[PDB]
Amino acid sequence: NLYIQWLKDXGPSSGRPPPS
Repeated sequence: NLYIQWLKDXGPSSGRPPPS
């Protein structure tokens, strides 16, 4: 689950382009 900590940070908005 490397996307969980990516969804709580604001996804691609305040995070990073949809990674793997």
